[PDB]
Amino acid sequence: NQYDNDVTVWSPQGRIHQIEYAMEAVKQGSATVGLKSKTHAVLVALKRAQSELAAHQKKILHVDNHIGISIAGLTADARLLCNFMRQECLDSRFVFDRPLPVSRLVSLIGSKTQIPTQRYGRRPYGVGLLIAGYDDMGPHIFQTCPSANYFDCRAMSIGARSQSARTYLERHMSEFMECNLNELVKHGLRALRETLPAEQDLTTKNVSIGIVGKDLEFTIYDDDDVSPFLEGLEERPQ
Amino acid sequence: SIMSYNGGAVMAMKGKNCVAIAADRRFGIQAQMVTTDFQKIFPMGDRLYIGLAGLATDVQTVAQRLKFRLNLYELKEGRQIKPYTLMSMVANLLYEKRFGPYYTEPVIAGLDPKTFKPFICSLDLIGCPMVTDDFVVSGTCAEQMYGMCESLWEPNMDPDHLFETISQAMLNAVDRDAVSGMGVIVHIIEKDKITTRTLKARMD
Amino acid sequence: SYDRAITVFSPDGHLFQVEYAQEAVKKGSTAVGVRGRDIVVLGVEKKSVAKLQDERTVRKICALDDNVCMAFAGLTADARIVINRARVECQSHRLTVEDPVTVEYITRYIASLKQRYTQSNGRRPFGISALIVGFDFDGTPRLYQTDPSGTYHAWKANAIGRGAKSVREFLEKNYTDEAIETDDLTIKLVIKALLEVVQSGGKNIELAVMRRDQSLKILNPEEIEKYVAEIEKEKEENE
Amino acid sequence: TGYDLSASTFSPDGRVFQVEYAMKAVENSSTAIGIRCKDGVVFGVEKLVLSKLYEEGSNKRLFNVDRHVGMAVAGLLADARSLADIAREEASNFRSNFGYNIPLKHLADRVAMYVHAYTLYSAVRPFGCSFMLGSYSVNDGAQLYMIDPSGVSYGYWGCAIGKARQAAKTEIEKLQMKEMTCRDIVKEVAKIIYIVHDEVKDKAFELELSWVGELTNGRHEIVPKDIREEAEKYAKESLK
Amino acid sequence: YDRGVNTFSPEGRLFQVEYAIEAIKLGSTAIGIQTSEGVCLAVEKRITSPLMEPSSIEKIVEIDAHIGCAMSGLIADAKTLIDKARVETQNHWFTYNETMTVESVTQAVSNLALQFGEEDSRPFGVALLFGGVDEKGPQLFHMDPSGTFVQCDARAIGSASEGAQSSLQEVYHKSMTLKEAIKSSLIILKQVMEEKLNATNIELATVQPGQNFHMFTKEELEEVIKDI
Amino acid sequence: SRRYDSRTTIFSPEGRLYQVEYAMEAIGHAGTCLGILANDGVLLAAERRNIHKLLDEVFFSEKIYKLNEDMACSVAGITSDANVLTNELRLIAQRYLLQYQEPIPCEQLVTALCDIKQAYTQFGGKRPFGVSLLYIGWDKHYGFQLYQSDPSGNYGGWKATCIGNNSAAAVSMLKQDYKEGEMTLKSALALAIKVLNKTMDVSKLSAEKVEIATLTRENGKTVIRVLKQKEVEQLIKKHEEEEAKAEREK
Amino acid sequence: TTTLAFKFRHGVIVAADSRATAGAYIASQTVKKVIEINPYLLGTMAGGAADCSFWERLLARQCRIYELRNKERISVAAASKLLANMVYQYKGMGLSMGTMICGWDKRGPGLYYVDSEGNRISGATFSVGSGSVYAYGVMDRGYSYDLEVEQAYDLARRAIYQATYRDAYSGGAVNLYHVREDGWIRVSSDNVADLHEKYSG
Amino acid sequence: RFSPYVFNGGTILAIAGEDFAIVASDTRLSEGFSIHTRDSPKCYKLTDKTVIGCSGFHGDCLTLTKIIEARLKMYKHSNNKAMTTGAIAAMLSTILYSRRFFPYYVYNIIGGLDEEGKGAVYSFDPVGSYQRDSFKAGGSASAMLQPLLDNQVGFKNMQNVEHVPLSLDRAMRLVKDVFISAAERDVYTGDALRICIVTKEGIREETVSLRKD
Amino acid sequence: TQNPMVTGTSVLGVKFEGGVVIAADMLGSYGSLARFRNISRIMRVNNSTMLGASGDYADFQYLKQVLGQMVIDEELLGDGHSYSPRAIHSWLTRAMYSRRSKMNPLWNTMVIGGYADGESFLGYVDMLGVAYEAPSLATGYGAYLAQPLLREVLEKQPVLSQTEARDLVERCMRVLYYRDARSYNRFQIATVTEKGVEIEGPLSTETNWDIAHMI
Repeated sequence: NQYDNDVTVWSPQGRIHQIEYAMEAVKQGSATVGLKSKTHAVLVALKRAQSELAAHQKKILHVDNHIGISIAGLTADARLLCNFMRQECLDSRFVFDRPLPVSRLVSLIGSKTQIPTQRYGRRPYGVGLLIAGYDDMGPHIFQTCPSANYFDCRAMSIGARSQSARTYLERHMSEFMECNLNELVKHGLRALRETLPAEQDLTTKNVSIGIVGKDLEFTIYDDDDVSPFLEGLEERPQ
Repeated sequence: SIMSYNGGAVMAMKGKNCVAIAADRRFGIQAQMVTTDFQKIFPMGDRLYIGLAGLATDVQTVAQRLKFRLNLYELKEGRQIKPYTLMSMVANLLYEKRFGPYYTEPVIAGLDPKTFKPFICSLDLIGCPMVTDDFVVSGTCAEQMYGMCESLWEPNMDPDHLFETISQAMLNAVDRDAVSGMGVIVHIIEKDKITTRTLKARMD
Repeated sequence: SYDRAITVFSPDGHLFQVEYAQEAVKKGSTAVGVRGRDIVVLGVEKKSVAKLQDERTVRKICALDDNVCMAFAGLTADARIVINRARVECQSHRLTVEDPVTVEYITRYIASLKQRYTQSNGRRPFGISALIVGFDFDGTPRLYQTDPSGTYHAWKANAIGRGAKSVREFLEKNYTDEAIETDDLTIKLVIKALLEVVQSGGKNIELAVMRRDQSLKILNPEEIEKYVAEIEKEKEENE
Repeated sequence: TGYDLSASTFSPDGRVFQVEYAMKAVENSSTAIGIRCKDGVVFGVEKLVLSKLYEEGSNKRLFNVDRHVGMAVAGLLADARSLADIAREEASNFRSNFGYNIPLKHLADRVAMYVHAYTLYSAVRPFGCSFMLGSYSVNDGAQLYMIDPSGVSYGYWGCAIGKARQAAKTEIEKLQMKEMTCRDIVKEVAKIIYIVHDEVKDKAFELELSWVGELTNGRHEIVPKDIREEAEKYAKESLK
Repeated sequence: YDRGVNTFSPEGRLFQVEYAIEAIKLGSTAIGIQTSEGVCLAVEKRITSPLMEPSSIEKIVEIDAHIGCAMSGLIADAKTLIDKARVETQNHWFTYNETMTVESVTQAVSNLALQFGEEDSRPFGVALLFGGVDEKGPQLFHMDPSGTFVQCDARAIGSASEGAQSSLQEVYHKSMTLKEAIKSSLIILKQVMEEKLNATNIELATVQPGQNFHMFTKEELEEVIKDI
Repeated sequence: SRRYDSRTTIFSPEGRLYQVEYAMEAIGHAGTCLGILANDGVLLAAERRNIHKLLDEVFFSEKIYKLNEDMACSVAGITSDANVLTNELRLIAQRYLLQYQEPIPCEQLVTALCDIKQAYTQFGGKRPFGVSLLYIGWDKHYGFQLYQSDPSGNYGGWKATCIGNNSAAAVSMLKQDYKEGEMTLKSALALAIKVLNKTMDVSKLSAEKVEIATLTRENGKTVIRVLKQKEVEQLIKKHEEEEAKAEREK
Repeated sequence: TTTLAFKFRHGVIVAADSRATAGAYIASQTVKKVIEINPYLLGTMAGGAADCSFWERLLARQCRIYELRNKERISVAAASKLLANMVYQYKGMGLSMGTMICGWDKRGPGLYYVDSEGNRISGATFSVGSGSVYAYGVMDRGYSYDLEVEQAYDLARRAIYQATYRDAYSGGAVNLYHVREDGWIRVSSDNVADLHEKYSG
Repeated sequence: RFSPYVFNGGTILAIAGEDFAIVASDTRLSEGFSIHTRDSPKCYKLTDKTVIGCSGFHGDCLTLTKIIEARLKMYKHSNNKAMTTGAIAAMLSTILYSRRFFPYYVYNIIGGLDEEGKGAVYSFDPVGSYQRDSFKAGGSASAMLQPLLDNQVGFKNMQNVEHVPLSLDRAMRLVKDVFISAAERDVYTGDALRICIVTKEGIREETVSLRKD
Repeated sequence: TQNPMVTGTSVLGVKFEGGVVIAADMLGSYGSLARFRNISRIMRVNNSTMLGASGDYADFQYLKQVLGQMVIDEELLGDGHSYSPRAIHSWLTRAMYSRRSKMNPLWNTMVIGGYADGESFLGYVDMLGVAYEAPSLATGYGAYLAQPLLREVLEKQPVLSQTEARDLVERCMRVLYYRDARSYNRFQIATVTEKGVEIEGPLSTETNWDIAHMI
């Protein structure tokens, strides 16, 4: 246990336990699911409430006109990487007068989170970024980790009981290319409803959906314009 | 010039076993005197003085910076300072302000702290030392002071005629100068005592 | 450069070092102080002179300005840094806004200085607790106090040092406005309160008053004998 | 124990365990091999598909430092992208100051001193990466280098990094290496990957191949992979 | 007994910021309620001695002319956050000629809620309630030393924070009025404190769109006690 | 990185300091000094801790460090920890003279050192000074003055003092045989020979083991006097004569 | 450009013109030169328009923070001291600022005068501008400390009119403010062309 | 030596309507005695209700435009809303003063609707002062356009002339007439007249040709 | 740079149907001295964009060094992206403006021709950060001489073929050989298409001197 204190100290087995503890901090946040078609990229999030009178903590946040991210884990590491994220987008907008491609922006994040995972007295960033956007060659769904291993995926889910969320995806991943937005979105929120207890699903207070498209800027809906998407659903069987 | 802002004159002269130093008393701004008691000769230990001339700011400034370093030297060591040691000390202090220089020209006179051996030297405004055996002068009226001492100084002189030579050297040279005058004080020091006199000059 | 935190949180939810330095205040000598409506008073106790040595250097009551008076506890050296800092700030306030310094302003300067002196890294806290007494413009007499946490705090009567709660319990049953009526009765109030402190044989009591229109005037060691005489005369009427 | 905490303390027999721990952290990763023919260097990296886990083409461990210099990393992944950023940065300063392409002998030495520098202080940890360096030049030939986490850097004709290291290099020496052309070696490297790593450990695996040499005009690029497809066809002839 | 200030738990949470939430529990209680007509707010002073001057202990501190505050926890640690939040609203008006909104104040406050460290200290020990009226009507927010920022309809924190929140969910609805919410709050206060309710133990602060400031001089306080 | 720190800044769990109390007990060993004034003039008593017969003694000056033309000090503790302080305090007194062209009063010079000695106890974990020392001096405001110094940065005004642990019993003698303004400078000297006779356990008070330095006020010179070894011996024979005279009553 | 300010028994009267030029070209006729700082303080404009507009806006920032920390409005001598220290840091870099500070204080009326040259003086009457010298003569002939409210309005109103009639750079309209004990109050805003028909007969 | 400034030309016009705002500019970019191009508009749609014009040194015009476009996005990600018209004018004054001792050489006019649907025009100077006006004209031909709109829009120096509010269609032909007269006497006034009209429903653009000399 | 030592001269450029053609000569001059008779003043950026420049030549080798590195930096990523000709024109503008703001400019005048996505691009970059787009560009004395020839044809006929545009540049380069005092009869023509960037060799003009017999 004495070698499980600092980030610098290697293990005699060869596993730095501080990163392995930061993976547990991602699993405490609420679940969220992102996916993409050939022409669209939709990520759906789930909110929680601290109490009944308290409002629900928001998950999806706009970054640029095509890039928007989801969140899991801490909230200080959320806004600290968010301020770095908005900064880098408008810099290349100021310098090259073009939007950043999604892939090489995420490579800047893995370089950013690398230094506090190696030097002394610095925690890793407990964070669960799911990233969606357009470069010039279509939609992209990315996920990160506190170990800074970014993954070019097609559908993932991170947070609390995303174990069941992943299982729904591969038995419908072949359908996720030809279908358009009206059933692409409600394919995604059929995956959130198994990350839940069997008595509440989506009652217009805890779900948000962000869509980026070809002729579509990244748009976030919340609890009032989500209601057109929440119709046309079957209940959970038993 | 900047040297001719306040004016002044400092003369030192080596005798047989004693040394003498003298300066004027006038403090003024370019046409207008203010007072007749501006000190330009400062004691640095016993049987060893120093004189300063030029801009009156750097006269009062360097004489306090040199006194700052002198008391630290005489407390780290137990002895007093040798006259060669002070000349190297002043030449260091002027050369530090190599490009923002002090506008003054020091004159050092004194004896051996072991024997009766005298010592005279003068320095530039940036710190080039220059030792002689007869006399050193400094100030605005320099050329009048060279005409005196080249025609009046003798090698081996008792302290009486040394006083009479440096008196006639100052009273004839400073009265030829315009911006310097208003009295001359003369220090004549030797092995056993220090004699300080004030001369009767033209107060115009 | 010393990048190391000293004061962190405990598992029960407290700080170590703040509630760890207040015992050093509790091991200092006592000094009390009340306010009237015209004349404030404050008196230190436990002089404990060596009876053959100097005493003008062991002064525990000083002033920041011609309005504000000091009294503290704890250790000696930490007060000297705080006092000579606060003399600069109250004088630089007059270099700004031309008023004399209000007594509430200088207590916020000390408490904010002492708070960041615990918030920062590699820095021991102070171990003093000061009494700040002043009668500002409009002539309203008031007093404050500090704490090693850095909480400025206004009272009407204070007791610190070794035996603070006992003297505060003595003033707890002593809420009379009649004692704040006469000035010499208020001085006799403090002398009676400091008599409840350790031995207090008329020699270890150094009191000082301020009549709100004058600098601090220390009573001579003859009125201390005179006021202890009338306190003994007032105590003789118990029969 | 008691001496294995920092990277600045020696053991009472004369070594440093923090470097020793990070070496076998590289051992737990999958197999990446390398080999050179007489006019080129051929890279080969086994990549494991877990269940789906990515769009195919994600996070390929065959990096690209310079126009004529390539990587083949293994071990920890995030620090390997850090060393790629150091090596791209170092080759740019050689270009800017000296005006021509970086020799592979210097590029190995400048990186290995940088890897060495994190093994001396208690403030930072040693790297958990190991990799390869392949290049080709008509004035130099084909060179293949190798860097451990401790910082030892020298040459090979062939090497292997990963779990299968000693078991994977037994059949490398069985080949001929001098007389071969690298296009023959491209279908050779496919079977060494395909012989090792039975699917008892992991059912799904996938092969990358990088390739610099005389046919590629000195420039480094990936193989035509979906094109010509003679890796997997010739490798699955090892059925008996 | 000396571990890192910047180290995750083996379970996976944290070490020290978990203790910071425990430090709120030893502070006095406070109640703020957002109504559609305005924002009322309440606190207990916890008077120790009658020698102590009562008005020198404050909990409601103004930030701007239309934004109040409420603190519970370490006192002078909150005084650092108050002084910054006053300044950063003045940077907003003297660069934009508009008032900073109630949500966007706390965004600037909660940035250095978690910025403690060695280069570039300990985490803070106070929880805050921010009421105020802006273009979206009256608002009420709540923060913590862990930087977790959220909007609440009627949040109550302090030592008796658990029993306050349970009783408050019974008596709250969306269509409240102002004075109905004021006297309902002090009923919760006298249940959770130990001393008798008087003109010295508590204080209020009520901001309105009409009455644009919070304005609660004494002996209005005695007017409400005699009406309850 | 973190386990090698010594933590010489945290208070004690009793609620006091922890490292300064270890430092202040080093002063009581290895040195014994005192000073006494009651009228015009002031003395300082020293003691040779190492009195081996192969030393040079060619410094012709000792623990009495003449730091000014009006002041000097007597130090006891770690030996070369003083040489940092003596060179520093000598320059504080000299930069004052550069600023005002007036000699430094003896009070505020002591406050300048005690702010330096406190600054290592406040922050850093730097090892504090294991140095206590005395002060003698003349000024324009109070004349002859004595001051005790502490490693904690505390000081005070005194008229008879003590440093060594052997001199803790001298305080009991100094309460018994002190006066109020009758310091003829033989009565103050015969008292100092009487103190170091009983306190210093070296028998018969050899003249080489002790040292006396005085400061008398001249017309304007403030003569600092380090008296030689011959007149020490006749002062010892004077005190031995008074012991044989006073025992005639028994 | 012509401003003036004077204090008397019933507070302070501040008046100014409204013309801002550019060489020989007139930029505008409706420039509000009396910069309103607080409900209890007023500032003017002199020379550099953007220099006076910036630093007095920055001066209002410090006065608002001072009120929140001290629970008290700032004094008039305090605000003039803060402005003199900020402008002194840019001395010799070419700032044009000769404004005035007006307001009620606990010590009564308050009138100070701050330059970009570090000048900070109190006084009773002032006049700032290129046509300021035309305002000193007509005002000092008619000034008294014991004037009425309607009398002090017409003195300051014609004094601006006599300045703009002589000067070329001064003109436009005449703004007129009154500083009282509770706070300042706008009196009127008159055109010069309308005053010309009034003082013709 | 290297002089860092040069004059380019252009002329900007803005009119605050009752419920609209019209911003007009030419398209000539000249330097010295030569023509770089004949297609260079000075209109810039900042928001849906705000159009800025920038004249003077063209290198500072390209820089100052891109600074404002960043700070609009920095406002929105920090405040969840867009800036108003007066907030942009308050922000721009601090930006222009921020280089007080190495100034931009740029004349700025911001037109657009307020938060009540009325025309607001803010003029500027190269150091940072500003005010709200009904109509301003900036650029090289600024002196040939100010006194005419004083007669027409301002209704000054006319006896028994009523004060009718300027309609939209009457304001259109006022803009089209003044640039014809400006192109006759100014050498910097170019060919295409880009006219932007900001209403409560969007921004309309319109281009009218002038003489090509 | 305060004093340009070795300078270039006028650079021409004009769009056509599906490409941009840019020509410049091959002379570096030191004052009136034609010192370096054989240098290249056109840099071939990677596949779709292209750069020529005037002004100081030592500053041109500096920007040749920097832009050459940045193109390699994106190709090593290999993500399937590239710099558009507009992005390089946007990058190079900020490079000039930041350089002149420190009172230490780069004495150049640069012309960027590009063809991407079926769109011909032609951009101008000044030393003072002045930048725009035009269907025909000219630097130096070519803006006084060849620029009236360019705008006359383009205002008559807006579009041009490749052979019409290539012949029209050779006429303008002929005129610049007569009237410019610091020109040279050896130039090279560079042309972008959808097929890539191609640079022609050291071409020359054919002068006419029949008016010399007329006294």
